[PDB]
Amino acid sequence: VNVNLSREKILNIFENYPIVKKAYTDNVPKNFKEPEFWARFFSSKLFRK
Amino acid sequence: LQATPASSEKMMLRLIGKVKPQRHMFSFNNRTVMDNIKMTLQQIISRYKDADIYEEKR
Amino acid sequence: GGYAWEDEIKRSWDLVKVMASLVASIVEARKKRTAKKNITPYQRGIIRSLILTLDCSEAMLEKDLRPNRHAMIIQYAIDFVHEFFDQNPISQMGIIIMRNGLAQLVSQVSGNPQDHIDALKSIRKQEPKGNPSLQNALEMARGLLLPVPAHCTREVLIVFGSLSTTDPGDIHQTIDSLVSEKIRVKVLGLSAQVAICKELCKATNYGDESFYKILLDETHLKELFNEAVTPLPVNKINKGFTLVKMGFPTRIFEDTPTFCSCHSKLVYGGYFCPNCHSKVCSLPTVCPCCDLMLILSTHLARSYHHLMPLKTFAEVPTTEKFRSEDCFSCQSRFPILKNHKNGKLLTSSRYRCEDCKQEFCVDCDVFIHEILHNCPGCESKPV
Amino acid sequence: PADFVPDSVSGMFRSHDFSYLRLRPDHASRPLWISPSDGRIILESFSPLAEQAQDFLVTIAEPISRPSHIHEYKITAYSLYAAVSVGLETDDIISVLDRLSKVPVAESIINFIKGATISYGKVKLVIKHNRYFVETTQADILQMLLNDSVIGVHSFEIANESVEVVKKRCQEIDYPVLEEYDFRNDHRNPDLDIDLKPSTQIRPYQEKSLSKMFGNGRARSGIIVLPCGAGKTLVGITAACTIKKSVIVLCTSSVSVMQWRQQFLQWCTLQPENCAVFTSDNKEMFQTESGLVVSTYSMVANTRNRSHDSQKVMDFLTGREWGFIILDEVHVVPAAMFRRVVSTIAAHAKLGLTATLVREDDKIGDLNFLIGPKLYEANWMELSQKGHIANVQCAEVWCPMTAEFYQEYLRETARKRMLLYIMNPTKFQACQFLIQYHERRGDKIIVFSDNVYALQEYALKMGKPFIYGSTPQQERMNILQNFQYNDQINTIFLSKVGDTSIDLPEATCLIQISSHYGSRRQEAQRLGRILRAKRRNDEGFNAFFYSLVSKDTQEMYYSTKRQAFLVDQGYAFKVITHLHGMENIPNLAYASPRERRELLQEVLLKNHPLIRKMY
Amino acid sequence: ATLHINITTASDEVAQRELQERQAEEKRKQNAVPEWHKQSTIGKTALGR
Ligand SMILES: [Zn+2]
Ligand SMILES: [Zn+2]
Ligand SMILES: [Zn+2]
Ligand SMILES: [Zn+2]
Repeated sequence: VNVNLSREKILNIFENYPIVKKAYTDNVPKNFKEPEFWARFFSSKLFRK
Repeated sequence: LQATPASSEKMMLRLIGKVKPQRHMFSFNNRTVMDNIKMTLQQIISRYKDADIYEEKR
Repeated sequence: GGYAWEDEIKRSWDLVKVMASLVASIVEARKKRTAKKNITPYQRGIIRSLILTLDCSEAMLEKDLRPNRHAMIIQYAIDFVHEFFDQNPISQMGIIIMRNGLAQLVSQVSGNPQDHIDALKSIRKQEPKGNPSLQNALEMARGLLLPVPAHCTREVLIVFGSLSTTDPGDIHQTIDSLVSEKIRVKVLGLSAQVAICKELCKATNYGDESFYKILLDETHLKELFNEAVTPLPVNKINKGFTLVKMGFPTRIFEDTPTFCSCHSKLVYGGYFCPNCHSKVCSLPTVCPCCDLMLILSTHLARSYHHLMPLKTFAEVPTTEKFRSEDCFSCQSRFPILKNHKNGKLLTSSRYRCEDCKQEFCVDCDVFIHEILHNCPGCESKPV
Repeated sequence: PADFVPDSVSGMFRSHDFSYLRLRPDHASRPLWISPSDGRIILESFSPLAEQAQDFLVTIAEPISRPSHIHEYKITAYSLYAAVSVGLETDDIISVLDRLSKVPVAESIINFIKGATISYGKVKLVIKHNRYFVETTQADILQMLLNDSVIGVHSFEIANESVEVVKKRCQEIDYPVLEEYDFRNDHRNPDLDIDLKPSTQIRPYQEKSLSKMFGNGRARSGIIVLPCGAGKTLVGITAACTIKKSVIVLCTSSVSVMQWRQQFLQWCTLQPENCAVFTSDNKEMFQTESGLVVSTYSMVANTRNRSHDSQKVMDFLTGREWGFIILDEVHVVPAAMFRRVVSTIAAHAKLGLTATLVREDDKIGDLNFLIGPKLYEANWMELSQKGHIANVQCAEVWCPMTAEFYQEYLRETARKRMLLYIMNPTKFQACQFLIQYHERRGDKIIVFSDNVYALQEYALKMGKPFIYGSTPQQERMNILQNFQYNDQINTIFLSKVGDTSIDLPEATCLIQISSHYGSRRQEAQRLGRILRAKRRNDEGFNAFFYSLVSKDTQEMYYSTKRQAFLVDQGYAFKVITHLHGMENIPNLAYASPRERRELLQEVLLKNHPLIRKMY
Repeated sequence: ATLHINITTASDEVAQRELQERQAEEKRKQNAVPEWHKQSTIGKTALGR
């Protein structure tokens, strides 16, 4: 299954959900790349919540 | 990742690397362990392949 | 416990059961004539700066309007641009669309209708999508209407198709800013009465709730588009009565092409500016070399009929002795007019004028209400 | 006439000049034209007040044709019988026809209305304890029948086998028999709790047909014709749920019996313990006081020495008074002993469900005597435009016969001519090109040919599966499953197996290579196998029907005869004498003259326990 | 079963819609009326080799 993530969708996720942007700042420049971070987030319980 | 089906007798997981390609053998005893390890490792190689594709496009 | 098939036959043929019909049409016509009796010489803003906001959302993909909503609005906007620049030449106009939550300005505020026609034709090809933003369109129009001079009235026409809008900020602050800038907004809605559009129209039009219009069918949309070409009557509190400086250019004749001052292209004809001797392609436009309006006498003449509109002609009484058996303007014989057997000359088609008392038929009456704007009898009177 | 002066332009009209009827002043609102010669009614659909007359005509008249603009109806006796039965009195019909017609209603038409409508409902056939009694409310009607006296308030018992003769004789006399089942007031037959499931929706045309059947509150025996895939089986289920009596259903194939059992157990609240099947494998009957039994025409009408179990089941069927019979594919009822299934079974109500109500002989006109009047006609264009059935593009490809093939066509007998005009190489090329083109479009294609040798030759030449009579059943199922699911198999070649009732996957293209003479029934049955496609919900979808015929042969005559029924339904067969892509297709079957000559010569080549061991 | 995400820059995605338009064009070819059905083939030459 494939889902399309536009850049504007990423910005809307950051604006509507500051918790995701907080997880974006301390992980993506540090440990893993941005698509890996989003694939981890979409399979996490945080996305379901 | 080459995986064995549940109908087969021996459970073993084959790993294929990239640049001669490196090949590794991972045999297991229990079928639930194979299921969990293959879904976790398939998810992480899917994430890494998506990251590599995004880096190659950029 | 029964069944639908066991019921008695519908017998719809047996359900069908089979003069003064002209009276039944003419009472509705008189109600139409009664609505035209409110004739007043209200002061209207001739010089207008109209901003046409056209929806280009997902609700524009609805097929309640033939063939889709978006194409019909674009075509009727083309017709509206043609009619508006035919009746209001001095007035300028810009076109904004709301697409994907953003206000896209597709033609700058200019007096040339051809650019707006080309812009609307270009927008007709694209597919509407997105969730419309009223606040973005209002802010873009506010930015567009900011350099408009005080004598030129600031009007916005919003053709809103959707029922809900998503804004990036508080739309009430935008409404208050538009009220503070004397910008009048008229909204034509497609589906139902949206409360924010009604509030915006009421605030911008000094409490007048009649500027929010919703269609009923195809022809009602045509009538609502044709209603907006008339200049809006201004309020008494508006004191922007300023003299406007313009010159009347002369159509230069030359067999040698010359560079125009507006487009820098080779045009044979033109209009030399009476102030700075610079030529332009078309009229009425600002002079590109000295920022002066350049109009003709006909451009002023097109908007005089709003300033002195004719009083509507009165239906003649049936018992009143008619002056002429035929018409006065076109000498058409008024018919026997017997709607029923003993009708005699009931609802006689003569329309008495209020000054010259001349008789006009219904064809002449609707022709003076549409194409002409002067009563022939009032001019034939030796005053 | 009305003293009308004959014009010189009325010379070639064979007494059909109806200009003596004075035109009404308010005629333009009235959409009808009544012809006094034969009761034919001309309706204009485009005028106002057309549907409010269209329902009146479909209640009181039989539609000859229903094209787009002008509809043509027939006032007949049987239509008037159903008209008065559903509650339309005689004066109401005359008053409405007078009100809704431009020309005045002629006195001959009015007298026909009075004559056909009166003397109806006098003689009635009732069944009491598996015994047929003909009953009349008036005494002297018994004494005026002295010719066909088969006697064995005022009623006398007739024999069970002689009921058809009585119905024919009373139809010849001005007293037609009334066949209505008052199931509401019938208490001798035990009721059933059969009822439709609430999840099952019924289409409005099916509701209209059942309102024609159950108009007066009493079940009326008759015939209902619907297109294939329009849900005639559901109409049968709903009729059984309406009557709520013991139901016997007759079919033509055992697979049809299985399908009818499946449809009964799915759409309505009938337990499997109330359902019984009388086939070769299954012969167990329901043990309850009432229920459903489904069987085949052949086993019920078997004159041969049947088995003991089948004899016991037949005795159970005959000794039980049935409240309802559903005859699927009623066009085969007028056969020799398929006629007798209405005599061997005492059924109060008889509903004949069909799709192809035509036969090449006149015995298709005997079903009003056997089952009852033709209750409902489905408008196939009206169902196609509403998406209930597919919008087929009927066509007829003209394949010219080659020089060496046509020479042999004329110096041959008709039986060999039949084989020879099928196998012309231009028909091979046309069929191959159509298969390639419609396979590139992604269409499931059925190629019908009644000739077995032609079917095999076409399939071997084109590399496609073929199904005919001698194919094993498991191979047929495997081929059909590959046709339904495998995308590499989009074309199946079917013989007359596909014409009769077998289950097929959904197909959108049909190519008719050959045919069984002028069988209109087979033509409409073949068209019915592409009329129920799944893609009907798709906008702009059209199914395709090709009848590949050899030019200047007798196949043209039979093809026109077969198409004569479908043009009555409204289908237009556009001729195709040219196919764009003939010269540019990669492979042409029999393109070289030597290959055509080889094909021609191949077609012509077709025509004491101890002494027992020594013996 | 397995999850895949697509990080898009929103410039290629429009072209992706054009690709969908290509599929829509294929949907026009699947439902296309054949050339012998839309017009009369009488004036053309007869079918053959
Ligand atoms: Zn210029
Ligand atoms: Zn100037
Ligand atoms: Zn006049
Ligand atoms: Zn006047």
